[PDB]
Order: sequence, then structure tokens, then C-alpha cells
Amino acid sequence: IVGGRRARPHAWPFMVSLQLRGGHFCGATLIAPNFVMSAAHCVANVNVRAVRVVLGAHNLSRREPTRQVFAVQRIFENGYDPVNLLNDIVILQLNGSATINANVQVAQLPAQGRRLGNGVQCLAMGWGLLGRNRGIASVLQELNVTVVTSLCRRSNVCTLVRGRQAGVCFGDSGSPLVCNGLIHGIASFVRGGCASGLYPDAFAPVAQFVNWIDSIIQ
Amino acid sequence: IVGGRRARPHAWPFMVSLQLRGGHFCGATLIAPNFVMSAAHCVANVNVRAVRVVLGAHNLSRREPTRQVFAVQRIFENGYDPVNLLNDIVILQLNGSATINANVQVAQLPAQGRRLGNGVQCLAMGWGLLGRNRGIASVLQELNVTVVTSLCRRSNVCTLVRGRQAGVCFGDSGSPLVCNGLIHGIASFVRGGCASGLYPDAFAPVAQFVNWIDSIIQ
Amino acid sequence: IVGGRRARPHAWPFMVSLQLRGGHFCGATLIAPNFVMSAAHCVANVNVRAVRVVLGAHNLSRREPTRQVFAVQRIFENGYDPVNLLNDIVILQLNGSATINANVQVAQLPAQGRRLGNGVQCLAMGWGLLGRNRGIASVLQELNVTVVTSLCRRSNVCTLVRGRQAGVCFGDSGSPLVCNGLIHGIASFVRGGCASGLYPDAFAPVAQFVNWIDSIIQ
Amino acid sequence: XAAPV
Amino acid sequence: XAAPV
Amino acid sequence: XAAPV
Ligand SMILES: *[C@@H]1O[C@H](CO[C@@H]2O[C@@H](C)[C@@H](O)[C@@H](O)[C@@H]2O)[C@@H](O[C@@H]2O[C@H](CO)[C@@H](O[C@@H]3O[C@H](CO[C@@H]4O[C@H](CO)[C@@H](O)[C@H](O)[C@@H]4O[C@H]4O[C@H](CO)[C@@H](O[C@H]5O[C@H](CO)[C@@H](O)[C@@H](O)[C@H]5O)[C@@H](O)[C@H]4NC(C)=O)[C@@H](O)[C@H](O[C@H]4O[C@H](CO)[C@@H](O)[C@H](O)[C@@H]4O)[C@@H]3O)[C@H](O)[C@H]2NC(C)=O)[C@H](O)[C@H]1NC(C)=O
Ligand SMILES: *[C@@H]1O[C@H](CO[C@@H]2O[C@@H](C)[C@@H](O)[C@@H](O)[C@@H]2O)[C@@H](O[C@@H]2O[C@H](CO)[C@@H](O[C@@H]3O[C@H](CO[C@@H]4O[C@H](CO)[C@@H](O)[C@H](O)[C@@H]4O[C@H]4O[C@H](CO)[C@@H](O[C@H]5O[C@H](CO)[C@@H](O)[C@@H](O)[C@H]5O)[C@@H](O)[C@H]4NC(C)=O)[C@@H](O)[C@H](O[C@H]4O[C@H](CO)[C@@H](O)[C@H](O)[C@@H]4O)[C@@H]3O)[C@H](O)[C@H]2NC(C)=O)[C@H](O)[C@H]1NC(C)=O
Ligand SMILES: *[C@@H]1O[C@H](CO[C@@H]2O[C@@H](C)[C@@H](O)[C@@H](O)[C@@H]2O)[C@@H](O[C@@H]2O[C@H](CO)[C@@H](O[C@@H]3O[C@H](CO[C@@H]4O[C@H](CO)[C@@H](O)[C@H](O)[C@@H]4O[C@H]4O[C@H](CO)[C@@H](O[C@H]5O[C@H](CO)[C@@H](O)[C@@H](O)[C@H]5O)[C@@H](O)[C@H]4NC(C)=O)[C@@H](O)[C@H](O[C@H]4O[C@H](CO)[C@@H](O)[C@H](O)[C@@H]4O)[C@@H]3O)[C@H](O)[C@H]2NC(C)=O)[C@H](O)[C@H]1NC(C)=O
Ligand SMILES: *[C@@H]1O[C@H](CO[C@@H]2O[C@@H](C)[C@@H](O)[C@@H](O)[C@@H]2O)[C@@H](O[C@@H]2O[C@H](CO)[C@@H](O[C@@H]3O[C@H](CO[C@H]4O[C@H](CO)[C@@H](O)[C@H](O)[C@@H]4O[C@@H]4O[C@H](CO)[C@@H](O[C@@H]5O[C@H](CO)[C@H](O)[C@H](O)[C@H]5O)[C@H](O)[C@H]4NC(C)=O)[C@@H](O)[C@H](O[C@H]4O[C@H](CO)[C@@H](O)[C@H](O)[C@@H]4O)[C@@H]3O)[C@H](O)[C@H]2NC(C)=O)[C@H](O)[C@H]1NC(C)=O
Ligand SMILES: *[C@@H]1O[C@H](CO[C@@H]2O[C@@H](C)[C@@H](O)[C@@H](O)[C@@H]2O)[C@@H](O[C@@H]2O[C@H](CO)[C@@H](O[C@@H]3O[C@H](CO[C@H]4O[C@H](CO)[C@@H](O)[C@H](O)[C@@H]4O[C@@H]4O[C@H](CO)[C@@H](O[C@@H]5O[C@H](CO)[C@H](O)[C@H](O)[C@H]5O)[C@H](O)[C@H]4NC(C)=O)[C@@H](O)[C@H](O[C@H]4O[C@H](CO)[C@@H](O)[C@H](O)[C@@H]4O)[C@@H]3O)[C@H](O)[C@H]2NC(C)=O)[C@H](O)[C@H]1NC(C)=O
Ligand SMILES: *[C@@H]1O[C@H](CO[C@@H]2O[C@@H](C)[C@@H](O)[C@@H](O)[C@@H]2O)[C@@H](O[C@@H]2O[C@H](CO)[C@@H](O[C@@H]3O[C@H](CO[C@H]4O[C@H](CO)[C@@H](O)[C@H](O)[C@@H]4O[C@@H]4O[C@H](CO)[C@@H](O[C@@H]5O[C@H](CO)[C@H](O)[C@H](O)[C@H]5O)[C@H](O)[C@H]4NC(C)=O)[C@@H](O)[C@H](O[C@H]4O[C@H](CO)[C@@H](O)[C@H](O)[C@@H]4O)[C@@H]3O)[C@H](O)[C@H]2NC(C)=O)[C@H](O)[C@H]1NC(C)=O
Repeated sequence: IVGGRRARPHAWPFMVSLQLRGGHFCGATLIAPNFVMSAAHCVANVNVRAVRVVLGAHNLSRREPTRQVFAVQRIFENGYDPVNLLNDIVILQLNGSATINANVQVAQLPAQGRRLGNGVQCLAMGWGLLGRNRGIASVLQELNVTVVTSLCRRSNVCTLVRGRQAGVCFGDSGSPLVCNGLIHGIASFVRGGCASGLYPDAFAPVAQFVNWIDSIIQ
Repeated sequence: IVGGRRARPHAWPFMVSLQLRGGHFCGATLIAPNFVMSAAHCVANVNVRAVRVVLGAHNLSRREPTRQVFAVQRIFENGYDPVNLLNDIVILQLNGSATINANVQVAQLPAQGRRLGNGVQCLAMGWGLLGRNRGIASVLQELNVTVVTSLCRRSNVCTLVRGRQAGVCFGDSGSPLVCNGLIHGIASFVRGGCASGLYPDAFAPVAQFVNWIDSIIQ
Repeated sequence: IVGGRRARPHAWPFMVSLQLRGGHFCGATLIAPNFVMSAAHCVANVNVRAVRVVLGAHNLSRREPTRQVFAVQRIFENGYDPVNLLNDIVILQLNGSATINANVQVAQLPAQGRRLGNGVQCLAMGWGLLGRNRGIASVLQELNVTVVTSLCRRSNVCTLVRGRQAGVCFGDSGSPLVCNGLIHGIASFVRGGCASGLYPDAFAPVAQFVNWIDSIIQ
Repeated sequence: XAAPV
Repeated sequence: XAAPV
Repeated sequence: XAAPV
């Protein structure tokens, strides 16, 4: 997240951090106690038998007792198209089931095919790069953004921060877009670099998947 | 335009600004009173029934009486190839015909297949991003550049600003390259990011199209 | 090279600079007195009958007597795949044979299929862009980096500079990765831009080619 | 540009 | 990298 | 993102 602010610890306890030996590479959502939802592209070409799913994280550079670490048992994809960046969703079934508590809770999804109107105020959030030089976040960042249908396709949900250059960056993929309490996007892709100020960012439209996610978490 | 300067108001009155509900997304040229020429990629995947073509613009963030607003009635493409970025030209026939005047005049094209020698001093111009953080331009920028055949293909015209890092950026697409009074390129694409200092920028070679544009404006 | 330091003159005398009329576009290695090894992508779409191979360079912006200039007589490719960036190797047979001396010597390659363990300390080096604004290098830069198998495929060798944002950039392609005295990579590609701090950089794995390079230099 | 993040 | 602008 | 350098 470029130009966002430090979230309040565990102010979003459905927020997951997918990690490899060295560190965070993408974000995810706790959609069930034993399932997480992220961006397909994040695990397409990773050794998923190495990936760690860290729940209850806040300051990744720190040591937090708060945290619960799983491993992915299985992946469910729904026809990612890497060359058009279509259906950039996955689900990751964990080798366990977490302990729901204050710092780890399950997100609500919207209803099947709820379409987001232009103008809708949402919150984008991630541990991705803080900007064209500043590295990846230690502390979870959150960003106020708006739904924009211009410069977008209908098979994404697109956000834009008007009048500043701010938005999602590398490693924010997989991360939720929470609109009105409900998880409307997953962080897929940027145009022009991050924080272009011109092109909206693009999120996999969760409400277009919901019935699929449902038949998989029940 | 990275590292260019503020043009003089209406110092280039063939310069167009293509805009969607929020703002400028690419530039164009007034080639006839009811036609404009831009970069195919600029409208490939836009709702062209939303696009606005603003003539007689200078300081987009301002309100100028000077301005004339049309809508595109029709598009004429000549075999854009999005994966090689070949033939990145379009023509946009407007729902009207503008009023030619001091702040809105029709550009001259060159002759069919005039090839630009290496060394040729030209002027690149646009309301695209001013640089890796500074946003899009309010005030039309213009940049002195040179034709370079190295690091180029023959199916582009390529420019380079020697000894500084300067050049075209996001939203400068569609915008003219005016060489010797005549419109030789359209702003297509950059390599390495904008203003790399290493790779030339690439423009659709207008003189290779001219007979096509001619059979369409007469 | 972003965030590397000035190498000591001719401290690496196998280092080559491939140049076109205006200047350096990629690096190479002196693998034999009449052969050089670079990144396929560097000459795929260049007029190789224009390219200059400058040996014994240090401060490219200067005039150095030290230097020996050849032209490529022929290219040997081994199935570059530009769309997956697979086999990004070439060999360039020079119109002569250089004079081996203190400022021009032949690199050692490793053995066929030597695989590099995670953790291996190496030296990356190049005259490519010094960073998101600072241009290309005048003076050869060198950078201490580590082999990382995460965020990588097996058909590359990948490096990462931990705890800073540093790494290879545009024009560093073709350039050697020298590990333990031996040439283990060629500079192919970056993810996220240069110096992302998140994604490793990727090098063509020379030890996977060696028997091929051998049947061509003997 | 489209870069996947 | 080639990004269309 | 993969840009060839
Ligand atoms: C499923 O799976 C899972 C996972 O797995 C994994 O992954 C995958 C992918 C694969 O790879 C596999 O193989 C693997 O293994 C399981 O489990 C899990 O595991 C993981 C791993 O194993 C984990 O994670 C990690 O962990 C860690 C730990 O470590 C350490 O230890 C030591 C000893 O103890 C120490 O010292 C340190 O500190 C650390 O820590 C810990 O410990 C401590 C102590 O010290 C504790 O504390 C506490 O206690 C005490 C007593 O007295 C008291 O006082 C209190 O108060 C406190 O203090 C704590 O600390 C702990 N920790 C925490 C909690 O945090 C960790 O640490 C890590 O982390 C990290 O962080 C940071 C950042 O990086 C850093 O700095 C650090 O260093 C580190 O690194 C991680 O997390 C996990 O945890 C687990 N999980 C759980 C348990 O939940 C399983 O089993 C499975 N399941 C099934 C099968 O079903
Ligand atoms: C073709 O088509 C066209 C177009 O269309 C469109 O587009 C497309 C795409 C689609 O979407 C459709 O649907 C659409 O609609 C047509 O027409 C055109 O239109 C357009 C739209 O409609 C336009 O544009 C726009 O416009 C505007 C206007 O507004 C306003 O108004 C109000 C009331 O009036 C005001 O208040 C304001 O200011 C504004 O302005 C105007 O007004 C005023 C007044 O105030 C004026 O002034 C003048 O007057 C007075 C009286 O007394 C005097 O004093 C004098 O001196 C002066 O002052 C002026 O101002 C006006 N304006 C101008 C000129 O500028 C506008 O405004 C807009 O703009 C913008 O700018 C900036 C930036 O953004 C901002 O700030 C602002 O706010 C705004 O937004 C635009 O431009 C146009 O114009 C039109 N065109 C013409 C007319 O040319 C058509 O019809 C067609 N054709 C055919 C069909 O054939
Ligand atoms: C193979 O091939 C090769 C190559 O070729 C080329 O390339 C190709 C690609 C194609 O294009 C073709 O066509 C071409 O041509 C051959 O050969 C080679 O060549 C090249 C070219 O030709 C070369 O290079 C270049 O060179 C140059 C030279 O120039 C000049 O000169 C003048 C007169 O001399 C002068 O003035 C100046 O300075 C320069 O230099 C030179 O000279 C001088 C004098 O001044 C010298 O010095 C010395 O001497 C004296 C006497 O007294 C004494 O004192 C001493 O001490 C000293 O001083 C020197 O300087 C020289 N130089 C040098 C060495 O360096 C050059 O210069 C150039 O460079 C550059 O650098 C910089 C950067 O850019 C700049 O600044 C400058 O300006 C310049 O530009 C270049 O390098 C080469 O060299 C050659 N190589 C050899 C010889 O080795 C061949 O033949 C062939 N082979 C076979 C066929 O087999
Ligand atoms: C940027 O984005 C954020 C987030 O965006 C939203 O949420 C995300 C998740 C997505 O869903 C987006 O789509 C959403 O837009 C936007 O932030 C929102 O701002 C609102 C105001 O504009 C605010 O709503 C108003 O809240 C009033 C009640 O507020 C209480 O209670 C609610 C419910 O619990 C709580 O959410 C509020 O934050 C606030 O909570 C209390 O706060 C105090 C102070 O911190 C606490 O007191 C301290 O507590 C500590 C505890 O240790 C200690 O004890 C201290 O001593 C003590 O002082 C207290 O404990 C909290 N209570 C509880 C129970 O937790 C409502 O009355 C009001 O309603 C009325 O007005 C609205 C506006 O007109 C009307 O729409 C409405 O109909 C009513 O008329 C509002 O609801 C939101 O809560 C806030 N949302 C979030 C998630 O923070 C932000 O607007 C945006 N900015 C811009 C620029 O876009
Ligand atoms: C960066 O790029 C720019 C632009 O590049 C060119 O143009 C673009 C569009 C592309 O086509 C590129 O391919 C082109 O290269 C380059 O700028 C050019 O610089 C030239 C000098 O190097 C200059 O040419 C010389 O002009 C002399 C005459 O100048 C008059 O008249 C012409 C024609 O009208 C006009 O264009 C000039 O600007 C100048 O105009 C007068 O200016 C004065 C001062 O502003 C005005 O007076 C003021 O007016 C206001 C009005 O309200 C008020 O009344 C004030 O009180 C008053 O003082 C006056 O009104 C203007 N008159 C008119 C009628 O408008 C020629 O004599 C000279 O020719 C001789 O020399 C040349 C060089 O040796 C020879 O080639 C030639 O054969 C002759 O020997 C030149 O033509 C260009 O006009 C200028 N082009 C543009 C479009 O600006 C620039 O070089 C470049 N820099 C570099 C670093 O690359
Ligand atoms: C960043 O990377 C660099 C480079 O990385 C390595 O190399 C590249 C090419 C890749 O292959 C990578 O895989 C490699 O990792 C790393 O730099 C290395 O640091 C080492 C120390 O950590 C150092 O090794 C130790 O060297 C001792 C002997 O040193 C002498 O001799 C050797 C051989 O000649 C030479 O390489 C050394 O630099 C040093 O050379 C002498 O230096 C002096 C001072 O400059 C010279 O004296 C001056 O000379 C001028 C001449 O005009 C004038 O006369 C002045 O008056 C005079 O003072 C002198 O002339 C030089 N002599 C010669 C003959 O040239 C060893 O004893 C030691 O071994 C012991 O310790 C090791 C560590 O525990 C053990 O492993 C080992 O078993 C032994 O126990 C080491 O070998 C390396 O040389 C150096 N490599 C390079 C290429 O520079 C660097 O570590 C790294 N940093 C990090 C953060 O990752």
C-alpha cells in the first residue's frame, strides 16, 4: 500500500499473510476457520508445500504470540487466466482449523453477483510495497479508496484514490477489499506501476464467485 | 511528459485530450474538423460511448470557455496488434465538426511513407504523467526530442532525449510527435518505464498511414 | 545496478559492454578470446551488424586506451523463449580474437549442471540503470547478492539483497553473476521493477548450458 | 502496463 | 518492459 | 511484472 496508514492492531482479524522462507509475498482472507482466499497468481508458480499462512499478524517484523501458522493442504482454482488476468482467485485449505478469537476472525462475503456501484467508499489493506523505494510494510497498512467503473473491465472491481497518488502495490495481491463490512475484492493487479494516479487498481470481484466459494467452505 | 516544460496556451491547437467521467486518459490530434487520430490502445477496452474529446484545452484542471466537447460517433482501426504493439493508430469520427479558430486548428500530416532520418529534432507533447510520482499534467507539457533508429523497430518512429532522463509517460499516448511542422508520430509505448534514459520511446509512424487516413477524412 | 558500488578498474576483466551508435545497452562475458556470452533478449531485435563489443572497459563515459572493440560475426542461440523468458543465453562470435592481458581476461565457467545452493554469496555487476531516476552507470558497478530458491523457478538462478532494496536494472542484462570465482548466471530479468525488495532477480543458469557453450568455444 | 501484484 | 502509454 | 533487463 502506497500512501495508506498504519492499521490498528488486529483491527482487521481476517487479514492473512502468505509467506515463504524469507517473508511475505501476498495477503489473503480468512473465509472459514480452515480455509483462505487469495489471488491465484500468488500461488501459480510457487511451491505451495512451502507456503506459510500466518493468522493474527500485525507487525510482521516483530514476534507476536497472537499468530497462528498453518500450511496449505490443497488449492481450489476456478479457471485463472494468467494472460488476461481473469478469475484471479484461489482457495487454500489449511492443514488445520484456526482458533477463532479477537485477533483471528472469519470475514463475511457479499451475496452472489452483488455489483458495486460507482462511488462506493472502501478500505484496501496489505503488507505490500509502501512505495517506489520504501520496501514492503512491517505494519499492515489500510487505505481509503473508491469504486470506479471507468478505466476498468466488468470482470473486475476497480478502486482509485482521487487527488493523490496512492493505491495497492506488489505484495498486496490476495489482500481484501472491504466495502461496507463485506469482502468485495481481492487485490489482483495495477496499471502504470503502483499509485499512478491515472489508472484504477483491479481486484477479483468476490461477489461474482460467492456461490463457488460457498460450495467449497459450505 | 517527464522533464518537459509548460507549453504556451494554445501554442498547439491541434492537441486533443480524450477524457472519461474522472479525467484525461490519452491525447489525440485534430486531423479534420470532425475527426481525431489517437493510439488504438487508448480505446481498445474503453466504453467509447463515454469518451469525451476536448478541443481547445490547455490547463485541464481549469475551466476554459475556449473548449469544445464532442463524442465519438465511430472508430476506424487499421489492424492494431496489441501483443506486438503494431499499428497503434485509430481514427475517431466526432458527433460534430469543430469551429476552427485560434485555439482549435487542424494538424498537417506528412506524405505517405516519408521516413524520418536519425538526428531529427522534434517536439513531443501531452498531459500524461509528469514523472514517477508527480501525477498527470494540469498544464500541457512539450518536450524537445530526437529520432533514433537504434533500439527501435522500423515500424515505429523512436525518440530519445539525450543526456537527461526525460520522455513520454502514461497518458501521453495518442499524443502527437510533431517534427518539422508535420505530425510524424503518435505516442504508443515506452520501455523500462518512462524516462529510462536507456530505451527510446516508440510512436506509431503516421507517414506510413497517411493514404489510409486520407481515404477516411478525404 | 541499484545500490551497488563502484568496481575497482579492471577488477573484473571478463566484463563486456555491448553498444549501439549511442551507447551501452547490455553487458556480456568474455568466455574465449573471440567469443562473448550474453542474454538472448539483448540481441533479439537488434541490428547485430551494428553492435559493438567493447572489452577492457571501466568508465564508459571516458576514453580508455585499455579498450578493444569488435563486431559480432555470428550468433548462436539455444532456444530462447521470449514469452516465458526461458534460455535467455546467446553466444557472439567476434570478428576477431582479443589480446588477453591485465584488463581483458577470459572468465571460467562452472561444470555442467552444477546447481547453486540457497545462501551462496555472489557478485552481480553491470553498467545498467543506477536506479529509478539516476540513469545508466558510467563506472561499472558491483553488488553483493545471495542465491534464493524461493520466488524463483528452477530454470533460473535467483539473487536477492536482503534488508535493502538493491539489485540489477535495465542494461544489466547479459552481465555475469560470479559466484565463487565461477560464472553462474547471466542477468535476464527483474520482477516488480528493479530493486523491489520483494522479488528475487533472475539469471540464465550458465551451468545448465556449459556443455553447449563448450561445443561452441571447444 | 498490467502488472499482477 | 514495453508498456503502452 | 517480469521485465527482461
Ligand atoms: C500445520 O502446519 C503448521 C505449520 O507448519 C510449518 O509450515 C509449513 C509450511 C511447513 O513448512 C511445515 O513443515 C512447518 O513446520 C504446524 O505448526 C506450526 O509450525 C510452525 C513451524 O513449525 C510454527 O511457526 C513458527 O513458530 C516459531 C516458534 O519458534 C520459536 O521457538 C523458540 C523456543 O520456544 C523460541 O525461543 C522463540 O521465541 C520462538 O517463539 C516461540 O517460543 C517462545 C518461547 O521463547 C514462545 O513464548 C511463550 O512461552 C513462554 C513460556 O515461558 C511464556 O513466557 C509466554 O509468555 C511466551 O513468551 C513463543 O514466542 C513462540 N513464538 C510465537 C508464538 O511467535 C515462531 O517464533 C515463528 O515466528 C517467527 O516470528 C518472527 C517473524 O519471522 C521472528 O522474529 C521469529 O524469530 C520467528 O521466526 C513461526 O511462527 C507455528 O507456530 C505452528 N503453529 C501453531 C503451533 O499453531 C502444525 O503442527 C500443523 N497442524 C496440523 C498438522 O494439524
Ligand atoms: C456532441 O456531443 C457533445 C458532448 O456530449 C457529451 O459527451 C459525450 C461523451 C456524452 O457523454 C454526451 O451524453 C455528453 O453530454 C454535445 O455537447 C457538449 O456537451 C458537453 C456535455 O453536455 C459539454 O461539456 C461540458 O460542459 C460544461 C458546461 O457546464 C457548466 O454549466 C453551468 C451552467 O451554465 C455553469 O455554471 C458552469 O460554469 C459550467 O460552464 C458553462 O457555463 C458557464 C456559465 O457559468 C459558461 O460561461 C459563459 O457564459 C456567461 C453568461 O453570462 C458569460 O459571462 C461568459 O463570459 C461565460 O462566463 C461556460 O462556463 C460554460 N463552460 C465552459 C464553456 O467551459 C463545462 O463546464 C464542462 O467543463 C468542465 O471544465 C472543468 C474541468 O473538468 C470543470 O472545472 C468544470 O466544472 C466542467 O466540469 C464540459 O465542457 C460541452 O460544452 C458541449 N459542447 C459544445 C457545446 O460544443 C453536443 O450537443 C453534440 N453535438 C451534436 C449532437 O451534434
Ligand atoms: C573488427 O571490427 C572492429 C570494430 O569495428 C567497428 O564496429 C563494428 C560494429 C562496425 O560498425 C564496424 O564498421 C566498425 O568500424 C575493427 O576495428 C575497431 O574499430 C572501431 C571502429 O572502427 C574502433 O572503435 C573506436 O575507435 C576510436 C578511435 O577514435 C579516435 O581517433 C582519433 C584519431 O586518432 C583520436 O583523436 C581520438 O582520440 C580517438 O581515439 C584514438 O586515437 C588516439 C589519438 O588521439 C589514440 O591515442 C594514443 O596514441 C597516441 C599517439 O601519439 C599516444 O600518445 C598514446 O599515448 C595514445 O594517446 C587512442 O585515443 C585511440 N582511442 C582509444 C584507444 O580509445 C575510439 O576513440 C572509440 O572510443 C570512444 O570512446 C569514448 C566513449 O564513447 C569517446 O569519448 C571517444 O570519443 C570514442 O568515441 C572507439 O573505441 C576500435 O578501436 C577498433 N578496434 C581495435 C583497433 O582493436 C577491426 O578492424 C575488425 N577486426 C577484424 C576485421 O579482424
Ligand atoms: C475511511 O474509511 C473508514 C472505514 O471505512 C468503512 O469501513 C470499512 C471497513 C469499509 O466497510 C468501508 O466501506 C467503510 O466506509 C471510514 O470510517 C468510518 O467513519 C464513520 C464516520 O464517518 C464511522 O461511523 C459513525 O459511527 C458512529 C458511532 O461510532 C462509534 O461506534 C461504531 C460502532 O462500534 C464504531 O465503528 C465507531 O468507530 C465508534 O466507536 C467508538 O469509538 C470510540 C472512540 O474510539 C471508542 O471509545 C474509546 O474506546 C477505548 C476502548 O479501549 C477506550 O475505552 C477509550 O477510553 C474510549 O474513549 C468506543 O469504544 C467505540 N465504541 C464501540 C462500541 O466500539 C455512528 O453514530 C455514526 O452513525 C450516524 O452517522 C452516519 C454518518 O452520517 C450515518 O450514516 C448513520 O446512519 C448515523 O446517522 C457512524 O456510523 C465508522 O464507524 C467508520 N468505520 C470504520 C470501520 O471505522 C471513514 O469514513 C473513511 N474516510 C473517508 C475520508 O472516506
Ligand atoms: C526545441 O524545439 C523547438 C520547436 O521545435 C521546432 O518546432 C516543432 C513544432 C517541430 O516542428 C520541431 O521539428 C522543430 O524543430 C525549436 O524552436 C525553434 O527555434 C528556432 C531557432 O533555433 C526558431 O526559428 C528561428 O526563427 C527566426 C524568426 O523567428 C520569429 O518568427 C518565427 C515565425 O513566426 C517564429 O516561429 C519565431 O518564434 C519568431 O517569432 C517572433 O517572436 C517574437 C518573440 O516572441 C515575437 O515578438 C513578441 O510578440 C508578442 C505577441 O503578442 C508581442 O508583440 C511582443 O511585444 C513581441 O516582442 C513575434 O511576434 C514573433 N513573430 C511572429 C510572426 O510570430 C528565423 O529568422 C530563423 O531563421 C534563420 O535561422 C535558422 C537557424 O540557423 C535557419 O535554419 C533559417 O534558415 C534562417 O537562417 C529561425 O527560423 C523557431 O521558430 C522555433 N520553432 C518553434 C516552433 O518554436 C528549438 O530550436 C528546440 N531547441 C532545441 C534545443 O532542440
Ligand atoms: C562481497 O563480495 C566480495 C566478493 O565476493 C567473492 O568474490 C566474488 C568474485 C564471488 O566469487 C563471490 O562468490 C565471492 O564471495 C567478498 O569479498 C571477499 O572477502 C574475503 C574476506 O571475507 C576475502 O578473502 C580473504 O582473503 C585473505 C587473503 O587476502 C588477500 O589475498 C587474496 C588473494 O590474493 C585477495 O583476494 C584479498 O583481497 C587479499 O589481497 C591482498 O590485499 C591487500 C590489500 O588490498 C593488497 O595489498 C596492497 O596492494 C597494493 C597493490 O598495488 C599495494 O601494494 C599496497 O601497498 C598493498 O597494501 C595485496 O596486494 C593483496 N594480495 C594479493 C596477492 O593480491 C585470506 O587469508 C582469507 O582466508 C581465510 O579466511 C577465510 C574467511 O574465514 C576462510 O574462508 C579461508 O579458508 C581462510 O581461513 C580470505 O580468503 C576475499 O579475497 C574477497 N573476495 C574478493 C573477490 O574480493 C566479500 O566477503 C563480500 N561481503 C559480503 C558482505 O557478502
